Amino acid sequence: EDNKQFFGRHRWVIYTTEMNGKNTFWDVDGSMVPPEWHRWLHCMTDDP
Amino acid sequence: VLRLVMELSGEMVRKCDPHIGLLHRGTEKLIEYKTYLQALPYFDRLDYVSMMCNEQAYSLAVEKLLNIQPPPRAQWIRVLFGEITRLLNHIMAVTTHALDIGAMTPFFWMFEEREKMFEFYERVSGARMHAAYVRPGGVHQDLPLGLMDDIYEFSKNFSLRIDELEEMLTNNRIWRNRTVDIGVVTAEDALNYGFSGVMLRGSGIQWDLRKTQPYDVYDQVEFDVPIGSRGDCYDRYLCRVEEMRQSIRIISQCLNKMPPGEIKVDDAKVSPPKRAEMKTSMESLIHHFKLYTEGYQVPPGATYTAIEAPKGEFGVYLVSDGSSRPYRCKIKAPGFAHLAGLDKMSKGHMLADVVAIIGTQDIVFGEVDR
Amino acid sequence: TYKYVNLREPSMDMKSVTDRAAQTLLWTELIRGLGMTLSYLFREPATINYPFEKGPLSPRFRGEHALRRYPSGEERCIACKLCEAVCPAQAITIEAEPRADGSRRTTRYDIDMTKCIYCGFCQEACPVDAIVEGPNFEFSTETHEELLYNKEKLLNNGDKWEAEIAANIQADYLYR
Amino acid sequence: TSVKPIFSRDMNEAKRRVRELYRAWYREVPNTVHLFQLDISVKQGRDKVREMFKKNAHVTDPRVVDLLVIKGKMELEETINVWKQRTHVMRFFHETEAPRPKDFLSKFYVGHDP
Amino acid sequence: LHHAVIPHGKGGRSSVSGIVATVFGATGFLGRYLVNHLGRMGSQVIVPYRCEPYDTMHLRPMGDLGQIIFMDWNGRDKDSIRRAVEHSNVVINLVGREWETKNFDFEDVFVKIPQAIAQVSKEAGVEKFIHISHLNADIKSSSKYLRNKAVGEKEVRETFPEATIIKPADIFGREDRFLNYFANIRSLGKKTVKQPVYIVDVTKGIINAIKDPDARGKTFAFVGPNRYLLFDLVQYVFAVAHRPRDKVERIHTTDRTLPHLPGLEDLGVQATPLELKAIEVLRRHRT
Amino acid sequence: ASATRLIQGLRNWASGRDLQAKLQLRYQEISKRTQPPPKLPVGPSHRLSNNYYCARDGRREAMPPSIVMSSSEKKAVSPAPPIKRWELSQDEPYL
Amino acid sequence: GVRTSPTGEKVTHTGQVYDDEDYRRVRFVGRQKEVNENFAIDLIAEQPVSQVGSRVISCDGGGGALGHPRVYINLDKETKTGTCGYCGLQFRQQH
Amino acid sequence: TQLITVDEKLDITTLTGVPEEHIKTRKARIFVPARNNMQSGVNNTKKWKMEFDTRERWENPLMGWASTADPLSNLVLTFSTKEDAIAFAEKNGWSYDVEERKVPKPKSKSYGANFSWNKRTRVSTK
Amino acid sequence: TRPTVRPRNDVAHKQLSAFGEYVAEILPKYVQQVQVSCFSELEICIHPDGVIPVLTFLRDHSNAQFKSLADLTAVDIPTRQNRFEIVYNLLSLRFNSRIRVKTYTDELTPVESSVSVYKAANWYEREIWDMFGVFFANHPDLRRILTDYGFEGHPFRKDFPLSGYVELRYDDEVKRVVAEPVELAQEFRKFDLNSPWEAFPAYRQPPE
Amino acid sequence: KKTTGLVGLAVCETPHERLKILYTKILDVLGHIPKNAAYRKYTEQITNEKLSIVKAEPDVKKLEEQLQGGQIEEVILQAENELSLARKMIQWKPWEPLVEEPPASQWKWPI
Ligand SMILES: NC(=O)C1=CN([C@@H]2O[C@H](COP(=O)(O)OP(=O)(O)OC[C@H]3O[C@@H](n4cnc5c(N)ncnc54)[C@H](OP(=O)(O)O)[C@@H]3O)[C@@H](O)[C@H]2O)C=CC1
Ligand code: SF4
Ligand code: SF4
Ligand SMILES: [Zn+2]
Repeated sequence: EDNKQFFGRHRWVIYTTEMNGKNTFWDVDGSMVPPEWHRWLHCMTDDP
Repeated sequence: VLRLVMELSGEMVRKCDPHIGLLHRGTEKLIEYKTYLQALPYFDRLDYVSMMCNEQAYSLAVEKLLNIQPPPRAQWIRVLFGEITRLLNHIMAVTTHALDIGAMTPFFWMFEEREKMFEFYERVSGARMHAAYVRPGGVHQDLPLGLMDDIYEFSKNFSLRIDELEEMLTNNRIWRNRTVDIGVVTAEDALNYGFSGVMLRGSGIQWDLRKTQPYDVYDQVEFDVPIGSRGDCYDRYLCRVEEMRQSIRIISQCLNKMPPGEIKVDDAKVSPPKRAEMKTSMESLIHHFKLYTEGYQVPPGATYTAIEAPKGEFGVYLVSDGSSRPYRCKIKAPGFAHLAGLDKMSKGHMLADVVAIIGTQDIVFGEVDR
Repeated sequence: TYKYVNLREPSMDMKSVTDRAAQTLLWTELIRGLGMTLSYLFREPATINYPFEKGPLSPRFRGEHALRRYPSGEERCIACKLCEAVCPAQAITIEAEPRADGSRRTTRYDIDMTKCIYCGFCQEACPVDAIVEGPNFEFSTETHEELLYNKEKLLNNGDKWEAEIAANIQADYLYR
Repeated sequence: TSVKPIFSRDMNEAKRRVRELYRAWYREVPNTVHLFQLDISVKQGRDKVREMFKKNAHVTDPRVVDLLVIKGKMELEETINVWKQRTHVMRFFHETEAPRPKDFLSKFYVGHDP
Repeated sequence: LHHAVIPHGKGGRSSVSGIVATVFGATGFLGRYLVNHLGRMGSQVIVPYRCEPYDTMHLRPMGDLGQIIFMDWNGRDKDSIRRAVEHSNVVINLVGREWETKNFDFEDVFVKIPQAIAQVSKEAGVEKFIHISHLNADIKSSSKYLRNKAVGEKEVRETFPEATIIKPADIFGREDRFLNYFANIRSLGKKTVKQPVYIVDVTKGIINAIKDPDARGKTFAFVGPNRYLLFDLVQYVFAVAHRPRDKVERIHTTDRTLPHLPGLEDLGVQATPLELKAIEVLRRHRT
Repeated sequence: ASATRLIQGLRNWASGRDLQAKLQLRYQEISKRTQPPPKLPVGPSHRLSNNYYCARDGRREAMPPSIVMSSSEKKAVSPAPPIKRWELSQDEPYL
Repeated sequence: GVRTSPTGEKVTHTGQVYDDEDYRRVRFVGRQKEVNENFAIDLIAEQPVSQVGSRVISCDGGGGALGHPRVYINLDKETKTGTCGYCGLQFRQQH
Repeated sequence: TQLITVDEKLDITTLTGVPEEHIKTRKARIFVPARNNMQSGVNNTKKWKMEFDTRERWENPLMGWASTADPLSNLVLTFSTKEDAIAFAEKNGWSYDVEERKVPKPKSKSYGANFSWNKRTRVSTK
Repeated sequence: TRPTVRPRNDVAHKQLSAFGEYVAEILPKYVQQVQVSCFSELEICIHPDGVIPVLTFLRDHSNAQFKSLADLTAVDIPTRQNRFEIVYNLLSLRFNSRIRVKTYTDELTPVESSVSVYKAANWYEREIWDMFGVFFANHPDLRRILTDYGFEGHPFRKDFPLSGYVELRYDDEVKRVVAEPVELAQEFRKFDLNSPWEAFPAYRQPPE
Repeated sequence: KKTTGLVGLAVCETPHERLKILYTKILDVLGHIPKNAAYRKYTEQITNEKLSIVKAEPDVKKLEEQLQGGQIEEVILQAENELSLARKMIQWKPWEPLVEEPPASQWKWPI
């Protein structure tokens, strides 16, 4: 989470590999985030 | 997408028949086989670029038949979103005119602006575009706290961005030389062929439904509708631009004089009661239940009303047997009325000018089809 | 009250007509348009890096069609058919049976996601707020069979998360 | 009980207009099979044209015969232009069976249609 | 039989018909038209495929909403094919390539494939197994293709004895091999008697034989009405097209009649001759 | 923002409108979310002892339409009086 | 907390499973028949039946305006438990 | 302009466009809709509803639904009188059955005779 | 009454009443009804012969301009010997008033083609010819708008059901899109929602 | 004036005598019409009231603000149009009584 950039570049995820065992170093997907971080990430709030 | 069959002497014309009806969807029959509150999104999305003035017209049709005045805070919020929809539809008309004529980038600048307006629709109703949100009998589920500052900041920034659009185009020499010579509209033909809206504002005679017949609190905001001079496409373009500017001024006065009145009517047989009294009453659950099963009964009669959508006289004609279903609705479409005179607009020009004529009247064909 | 455009005349002073002729011969305001476009060239672009920076939303987005259930309890629905009555697409299809507990329940509860126009009438019509327009909008379905949800797909969609939906409803139970 | 007729007074002008329309449809078919690039010989098309004329051969109200003249003339205009594509002209035919017969026995093995 | 297996009401497009058909092959020509007529009938068709799903994607939406089903198989494992034909009413064997691959000859496709799938289908217990062959595929010489089809006929008649052996003549349609091969040539001139038959009559014969009862055991052969010289047919092809080793031996073998076993007259359908449908299909000549 | 002064001056020189002032990239006045919860006021009902639904029953006040016709008269009036002609607004007219 | 069919797959909370002479089992081939494996019948029995020390009591369901509306249920059955139709949970009385 | 006009029947089944099977096979029923007995209200009376006979509605085996090949199954036409009902049904072509209207017969109920003396009418509870 | 109810303006009611009485008394040849609603928008109910004289009189005459023409819809009503209703809508540019010219018509006898006096009714007449069957006499071009070409049946009638009689699908046998008789995927439950108990006492029609 | 606000309307130069000969033709063609109607009465009334407005006006703007119909030449246009309907109302016999009634079960709305 950064504040020095504009509204839309506050919060960004970086995915790790093998979170399901599927070799996700490449081909990152949507819905690879758990839902409380889906509330936080879409800027519906200010609390992590 | 339209079909056009033009019979032409070369790089010229003789006749031009717009074959349309391709986007036909059975809307009138489908509204006949439903209730009022169920069939509201039909009137939300038959016209699709304008998205809240169509709802405002159908809500005023049902309210004008049902004899219920909404509370005044709902009226001022409805005025604010009507001006947002007017601003959005005129700026899309300008930018799709520009993109079909060439002129790549101001399309994208003003669609960044329209992305912010879809963000405002998201924060208010929740959906991206098709906010149902306007029940007949007042506006439902008022705006959350922390919005008017955003609207005010947008108003300042969009005033600067529309001035920078007027910097970009508008005294550009070759866009002017593209569209000055083409598409005159005789005032006799402007009244016979049934033109409406921006065509009437541009082609001479002074005519605004908003200033003449106040369908809501518009008589208490101070603005001036622009008039055309020579009945002409550059002149009609400048008319659209100053209608956008006066929409900004109406947003300013509306944010100045907002009352803290109420969301919906206090008529629990017409609008559903709110959730807390619904959980703890008896008549609130009874009214909720029968209002969402049957729909509220509507007295018999045939009403007509019409407001100024940004394309023109959006007319809705309700025919109601005494029941909970509309017996027959019908829609008078400004796009249909504008497209009716394509011969008398393109009697003496060529096909690029025909594309300019299709541009200078904001066709969408969701509405031109009824 | 009106304010109409284009009523002047081109001037007869030699300075004004030679300024207009200089605009004609010298491509001037074309170059001023180039200057405006370069002034928007040197801005920073407002693109969001999509799979890492997702877009902004609302507390009341209308998404996923997930059911809910009671705190440490059973299913929240009743099969009272109010959502099926209000559904304008008529995508809701309910068949009810009561179970051995005595309380009334269901058997079949199908949403045609093909037909669903995503209004909010079934969100606002449920007297116990069982069916809720979910948070996220990521469906992206290969086959045509998978866009026909059963009660078990809705309950697994509402048990993969409720704390999100509980957070949204606890945020905005006061407006609706 | 006064009714304004459309075109005709008695059945004479009705018969005259409908045989004129049949003459136009007779001289209109090979242009269509040459233009739309159909897949059917001239004989079969003319036989289904005369079949569709013989289907409604028992209506005697002259208003109704005039209104069917108007229907056929509208379709003749929109087929003599290149508006109605290959799909509609093939849609006049019925090659996509539907072989549903009119026995009693085969209507009994596929039931609920007496 | 359980419910939702009996027919219901009218025909096709979610009007549930009776049969549940598992079709082998069904990527190419005749399987595609047969799946189209079963989708017109409104049944459930289990099509398995080994190839890329793009091809079954282009032949996908012919069935209704989720009626036909796609699955996977191979020419090596009995267990995957048994998994494919676990629950089915009928099964049709339409498989075969007209050239040897690197991994499969005409050996073991016509030889190994119908024995294995007929074995596991008899172990599953299905009805009306319909197996294709060609007309006049005897034991005799000049074609590994024809002698392996003779071996396959002997196999399907030997094991699972109540199998419907079917055979058409040289069949033509929109994506034919031999008629479009005569169109896409260059040349030589010889004599051969031959009959073609248009493809919709053959597949309507197959669907009538698969839904009409008690026709099992009796092998069928589809007979065109014309039955004339190959050289006149090739001159007809060049005339309508406006332009004046294994496959060429398989078309210069012969086509003779086997009139003892019946055709379409015990089935009740029009057999369409070459003229109408050939003028229909012979587009794409000069201008 | 997040730029040096040289390219800032080039932006404000290519378009002399002071682009640094308002730029449509908001950083500060994004509305601070997780707002306090509202308490919605209720308007001209829940007023006890006077809210009579017999009074404000505008639905039942729907009169049937009054009919005038069938199957030295000083008259010939217009439907509404003619509309008074407008004027140029004082706020920047033309020319 | 699920059963398992004699065919070898999972049944639902409703006894809807197939016979051996069907084909929707063969359209279940290759892709998993989903079932919510946390039922609703057995979650009632894990709840403590509250023993409220009054006569006729109330029920809302964990939160005002978040749940089901007020139902006031009676506890006069001297050996049977009063059951909320909404909640599905029982009560007793102890004077 | 007051022309030749004949005064006869109508044959609009050629112009309504619906094919022959749905014209001549299905039979209309003109009925007054009876009172839904769990309520007691005859506002739902006073109209003549025309409906058609129902036909097959099988089970769509993918969702457990009720599909049908019946476009005419879901009509109802509300009429004001039986005379124009029969006139319309004979105008538009299809065969039909007409029933008649049944009303509540006026009784003579009285509380004072419900509290009688030497008759067997006696409420025995109130 | 004073909140939550839209008031009515009896000034405009008296004005439209006097104007409609004026028009009815000066055109006796074709006038049957001049009815005024509660919300004061005039309705004039007319025999289907004087369409062209009433429109030429209502375009001009300088006591009522009404240059503006809007919609025309002929809403289909059974249990009438003459079924359909042509609803012209007329708007004055000078006066700010709306009059609904309802002339009645039957299934077959034409009304007299208002395109000759109002140029905005061209596609209106063509469209209502396609959707209903109301013929227009001595009109230049009558084609099908808002339907398919090979389609027919005039679908905004009440005899035409909600689902059409056709259903398109592509097939590879004949390599094109063909029409079959309709096969629904769900029943389209037409619910019973007509509740009893007479919500409007002021509209009780006198029974038989 | 010079080039008024409308678009398809070329301005005039002598409005007064043109309008006066127009209204004399209005009164004459009304003079063809039978006296027993009421149309003659009401059109004679309104047109002689407007003529009496014009006889007291040698100006332009005071004529445009005593008489409505802005600005000027739409009055001449609708005068020509009213002359056109006068010519048409020699025909069409509108003073004559009603043509045959509707069947009286029709205009009763709520069905
Ligand atoms: N003249 C004619 O055309 C006649 C043809 N026939 C028969 O009709 C059938 C269809 O004809 P045609 O046009 O050639 O269509 P195909 O040759 O495409 O049909 C054969 C099927 O088998 C599949 N297949 C190919 N190689 C193998 C393999 N090694 N193992 C398993 N499956 C394989 C094919 O592709 P995929 O793997 O993608 O499924 C296809 O689905 C053939 O069996 C042919 O013998 C009979 C009489 C006359
Ligand atoms: S409205 Fe709510 S409780 Fe009623 S059937 Fe729908 S989801 Fe269930
Ligand atoms: S959002 Fe609308 S269409 Fe979707 S299920 Fe709910 S009520 Fe039906
Ligand atoms: Zn409870």
